[PDB]
Amino acid sequence: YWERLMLEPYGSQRDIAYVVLCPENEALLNGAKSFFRDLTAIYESCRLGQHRPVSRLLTDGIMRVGSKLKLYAQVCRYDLGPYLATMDRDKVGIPTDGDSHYPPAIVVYIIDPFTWTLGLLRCFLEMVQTLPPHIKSTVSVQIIPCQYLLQPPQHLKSLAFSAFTQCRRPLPTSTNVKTLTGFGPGLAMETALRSPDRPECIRLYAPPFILAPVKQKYNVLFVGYCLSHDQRWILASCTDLYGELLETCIINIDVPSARKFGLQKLWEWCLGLVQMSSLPWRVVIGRLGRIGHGELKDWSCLLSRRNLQSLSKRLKDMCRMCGISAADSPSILSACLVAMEPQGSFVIMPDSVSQLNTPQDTSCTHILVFPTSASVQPNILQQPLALGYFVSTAKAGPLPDWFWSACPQAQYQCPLFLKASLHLHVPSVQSSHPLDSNQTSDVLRFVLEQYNALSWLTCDPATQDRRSCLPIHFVVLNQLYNFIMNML
Amino acid sequence: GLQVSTKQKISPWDLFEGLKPSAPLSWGWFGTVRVDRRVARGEEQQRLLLYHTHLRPRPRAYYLEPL
Amino acid sequence: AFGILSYEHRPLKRPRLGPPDVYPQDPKQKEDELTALNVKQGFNNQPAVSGDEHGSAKNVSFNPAKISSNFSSIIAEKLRCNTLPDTGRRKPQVNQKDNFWLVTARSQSAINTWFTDLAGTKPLTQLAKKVPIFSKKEEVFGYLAKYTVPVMRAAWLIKMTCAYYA
Amino acid sequence: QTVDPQSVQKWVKFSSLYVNLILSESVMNLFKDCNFDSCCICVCNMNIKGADVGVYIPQEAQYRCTCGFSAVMNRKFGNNSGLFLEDELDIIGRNTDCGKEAEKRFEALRALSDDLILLLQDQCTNLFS
Amino acid sequence: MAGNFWQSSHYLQWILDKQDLLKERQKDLKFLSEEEYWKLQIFFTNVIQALGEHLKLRQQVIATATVYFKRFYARYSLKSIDPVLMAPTCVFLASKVEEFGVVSNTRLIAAATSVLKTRFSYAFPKEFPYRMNHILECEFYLLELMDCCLIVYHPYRPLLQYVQDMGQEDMLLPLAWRIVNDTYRTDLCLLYPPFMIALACLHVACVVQQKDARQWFAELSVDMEKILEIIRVILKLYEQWKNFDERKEMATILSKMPKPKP
Amino acid sequence: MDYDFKVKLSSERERVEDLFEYEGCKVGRGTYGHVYKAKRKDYALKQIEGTGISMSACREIALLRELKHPNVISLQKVFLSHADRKVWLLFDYAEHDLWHIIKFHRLPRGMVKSLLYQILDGIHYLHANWVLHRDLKPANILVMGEGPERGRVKIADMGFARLFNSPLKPLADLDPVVVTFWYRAPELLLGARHYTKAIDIWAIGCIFAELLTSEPIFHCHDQLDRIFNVMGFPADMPEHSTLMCSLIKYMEKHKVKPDSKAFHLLQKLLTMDPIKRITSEQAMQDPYFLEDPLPTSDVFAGCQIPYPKREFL
Ligand SMILES: [Zn+2]
Ligand SMILES: [Zn+2]
Repeated sequence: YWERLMLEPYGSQRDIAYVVLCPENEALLNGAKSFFRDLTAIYESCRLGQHRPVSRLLTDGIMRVGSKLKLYAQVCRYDLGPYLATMDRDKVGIPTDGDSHYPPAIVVYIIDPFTWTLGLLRCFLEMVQTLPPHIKSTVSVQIIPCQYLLQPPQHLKSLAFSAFTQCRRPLPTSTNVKTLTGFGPGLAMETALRSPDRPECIRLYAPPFILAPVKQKYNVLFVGYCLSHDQRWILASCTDLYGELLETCIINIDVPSARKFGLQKLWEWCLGLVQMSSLPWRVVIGRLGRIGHGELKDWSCLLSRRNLQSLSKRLKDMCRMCGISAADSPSILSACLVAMEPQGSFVIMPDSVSQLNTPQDTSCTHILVFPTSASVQPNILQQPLALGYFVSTAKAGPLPDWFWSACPQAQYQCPLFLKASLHLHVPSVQSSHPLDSNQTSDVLRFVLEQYNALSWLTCDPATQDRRSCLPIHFVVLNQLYNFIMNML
Repeated sequence: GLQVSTKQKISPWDLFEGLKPSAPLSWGWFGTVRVDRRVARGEEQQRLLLYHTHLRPRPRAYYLEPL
Repeated sequence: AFGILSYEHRPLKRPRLGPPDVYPQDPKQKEDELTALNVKQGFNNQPAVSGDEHGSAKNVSFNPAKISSNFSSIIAEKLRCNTLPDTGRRKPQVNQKDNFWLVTARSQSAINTWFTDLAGTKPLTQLAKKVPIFSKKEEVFGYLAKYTVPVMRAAWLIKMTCAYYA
Repeated sequence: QTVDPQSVQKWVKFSSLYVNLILSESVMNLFKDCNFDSCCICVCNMNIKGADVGVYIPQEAQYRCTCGFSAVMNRKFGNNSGLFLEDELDIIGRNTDCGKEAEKRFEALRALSDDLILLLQDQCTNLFS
Repeated sequence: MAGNFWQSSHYLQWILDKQDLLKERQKDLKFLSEEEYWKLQIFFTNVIQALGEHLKLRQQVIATATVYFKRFYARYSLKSIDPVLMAPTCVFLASKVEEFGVVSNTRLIAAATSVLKTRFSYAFPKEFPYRMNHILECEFYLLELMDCCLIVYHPYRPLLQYVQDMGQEDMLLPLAWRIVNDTYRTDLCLLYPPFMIALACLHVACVVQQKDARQWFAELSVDMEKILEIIRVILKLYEQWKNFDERKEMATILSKMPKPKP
Repeated sequence: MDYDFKVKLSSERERVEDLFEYEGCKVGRGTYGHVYKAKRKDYALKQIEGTGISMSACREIALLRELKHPNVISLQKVFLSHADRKVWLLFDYAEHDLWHIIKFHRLPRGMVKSLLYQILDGIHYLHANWVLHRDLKPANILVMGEGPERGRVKIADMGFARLFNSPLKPLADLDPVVVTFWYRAPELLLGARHYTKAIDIWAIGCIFAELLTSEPIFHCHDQLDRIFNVMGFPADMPEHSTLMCSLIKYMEKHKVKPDSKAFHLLQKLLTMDPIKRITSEQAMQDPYFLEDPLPTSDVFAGCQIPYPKREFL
């Protein structure tokens, strides 16, 4: 009921100007005009901003074209390349407000007649190089199949939210202080903003919604990774405690040592994210599949007590500001490694019992964690430190095939059983949060509880319940894995 | 904590956006709470970073290179 | 200056006050009136606090625990106030004396502007203040087809017309 | 679930006791706790072989594996699951049999620009695919 | 400019984060601890207040002079310019800009010397060895390097507006006024907008005198977390001022004062 | 106050004579200071009279630091020299001064219409920020020419401008004379010590009449006699007795129709009392601007400028 209750998202309703590439077929041209006219209405009915086309009026802002992909590329580059490169009757009554004190994002909608795609994406590669830097910094591409227009709405709401989330408004490059004097605090901010070490294209991320806060200041980074269908690439994804940030990375490991270098690059990527903030962090690392026997050895070296402490001191040397106040230095207070895999031994049937029927119209999730000691009554202790079951009624997305290889029978049952294990649990590096408790059972129930909470960010606004099970970071990583698999 | 209790049926003819409030829908069904605006957490951290000058991150192409 | 938040466009205590620290031009202030004595003796400015305005007292006792308890009570009460209390199910109701016109046939030119505005992009809230109702329920479909109104907005007018007839 | 593909097709077109005694000590003798399925290198000796698995799987003298590792069940879950090729080959064994099959399969699975890949990972970053 | 704070220069540039204040005060902290620096700031604010009171000045001009004083030291070292000369030149500039009239040369010199010899003799055993040319060059430098931001907003107008809105004007106004006067000792003027400080002072005043103000504060819509921080800062001020004596210590602290080189 | 701080400031500072060719080619002389044409090694560089900073310089700096408007002048940078202790300001160059237009014609109606509209909106914006100009002269109104923006009159030279948000002292206790006697309002000419914001309305009305007749309406007790002569004597504040029809004929003598839309606005702009004088916002609501052709952002509206460029002294 987003439109009925007239709610508004985060990011202040980013405005979008669009260009559409359509073939000169009357059947496909007429459908394009109506589809995007409907898209503008649903985009603006939700408080997502303005979805008007590029301000120049050329037949409803639709650009036409004309084996045939070559014809689809010549006009694609020759036209859109350069393209992106005193009476006031009503104004007499009101005086001008004054000078007082964010360009609209450009989205290029691509219709795909083919029932390869890279042939269509090759425009975007060619256009960006032949563009001025300021225009190129905010330009996005969206590909819609042609079968949507002709053949059979929840698609429009999904497309409107997807376009808004992909905008990623850039950080401003100027402060407009207007010092008009030799030097002052305004100039100090300006000359610090243009320092060479500051990265470019910050591209702040603003989603339609985030998790509500629940009662020092810190943050938790949730990172998960898995290898592709070939071991050439490591795919990783990350998210914040409240889903405020969401980024992904691809690391090339292709040698014809091979994995220790790959894991070092991953740890550098995770360190690059925490060090861009100004508050202490907590790191929880996840693995989509089953953890290896060498990855545990390699991770124990990187996530050692001596190491995590060493980078705290190295940070102090570089930055003066971190030296005075320790509450502002982006150090690491704890580390954790958790692996998720199916069980395939237990089954629960919701039909058997002992107002609402849970599996039909609702999603539920139960957890149970225990210390799982090896016997009753140096760097690495016992293999599973603590274990926990993850019973969820909501369906899980399409996982990689090797995920279900051990117990393929459990793939199809509606209530999924998943197993979460603890492997490292490095507590209180700098020297009460659950992640700093020496009881390994408390750590899992905190990590699994946040795994459930992050799974609710997957609720499609066009759908009643969450589209897929598990954390949001796991879900995007899985989407990236299949995208690489399909097109390559 | 925050569980689910009941389900309500409403005819699709009562759901229109002309009226400013929600006539068939009640805000108490969803446990709505109005909280005042604040600056985004991500935006603020960018501002506080200007006083730090940490190491420059990799160009995002350093990862996709032969080992 | 993106990190800092500005309350310029957010009124504080709206029923009795506007913007927090923005001062509009009041037409009945003390800097515009001209009494007989004001012109002769000039502007008469008296200290805001009688006695010693400069003097600041710190010898009076303060109880931080009581202040903290009162502030906690205020914030807890404030949270309760902003909770949007639940209301029972009820049919939507609209005031017919203002929200539309009873007879559409007053002028054909006004209809063309309104339906051209329906096919436009302005929000439905603005159109909610004035909607057309025809004598019969069949001609609205014919007029909608002429302007090619998107089906999402065309179904909204049907809901409003049914609301009037109910 | 077939009606939708079919109608989509349409829209597209128009518009002996000794033998069984030994077996019971190898096949059914393995009855281990299922909680320890998620296990790794043996902590006692820093190896992938330990406990009493030295008699079930084909020297070195491991001493008193007190923990719960079992290499018989380690090979079950660590053969096709997502693992580094370096880690997987240690579990199976390059010199022994079935090591060549894994290497041959991996190569047969395989048989462009850098900026194209960066564009690809940007499209999948959003919440919705 | 007045009536629009959110577009003025005092808010666009001269609102600083606490991290910047902590970072820029390290050079002054290499010789004195945080407590000594805080006590020195309080003492010099008191000196500015006394000097303004001697010249028969109003309260807005003294507040503007105090704000000018704090702004200069916030981003520059304390040993750059002698604060004993910072105070009179800031007072003179504040009087000049607030349309109160330019003080006389001998008048200002005599007032400064008399104040220093009657109520601050222990801190400064010697006389005030400066002339008007030094004051003129110092104020010229201050106007040069302060980005020419001479308009300073104050919580007094929001405080009067809020107390008039509430209705009570005799039981609450003196306490709120004296709390606003006392809060200038801290750095809150550089940290938060004036209306938040006014709201915090009003809350303290109404809580102290046992007035039911819960219903008034309930309806207003503003961030309710920063006000708690302002209350905490004010309470810390009042608690630390309880066991602090000027005469017993300021001699020792100014004995440790880093003086500028000739 | 040590040597290292001074040398660091000197290193950070930049010399005005080392960046601009301000020497020679003086373009304006007045009591406010000297205005020169300058360019980087075109802007108007203004040097203020008097060693050090005076009340006028302090008011100028403290007012144009925070005021921004298309119809209000805006300084780009300020220079402060310590060798001679004087102040230098750098405004954007304004080629044409309204005094030059008046002198050259001694005239499209849309031009004066738009010029009046722009000055009224500018003074309304100035009054919105709670400040009084206290000086409105035809020499203080400047017009851009043949640049990125055409027309776009700019109000400047507000050295006498003072904030009236809250007066700690009466406005006449520190400034007996606020504006030249050619445009002094009757209220302050009668010895008023607390005057409202309506004086600028009287000034803009007077200059609007001046442009209407292309001749100063008030020309020279020195001006009180002329004030009583132009529009009669009030027969319907201090020294009331110590002082010891005409408007229609005066406007007729200048070939201006008594019955028109401009005449009513001019008559209602000038009153003997402050209460009945119209404020800035109501001036725009007058249908005088709405009648016939409407006001233009570009005063010239494509016409060639016959007025020559400002000459050197
Ligand atoms: Zn740092
Ligand atoms: Zn073992």
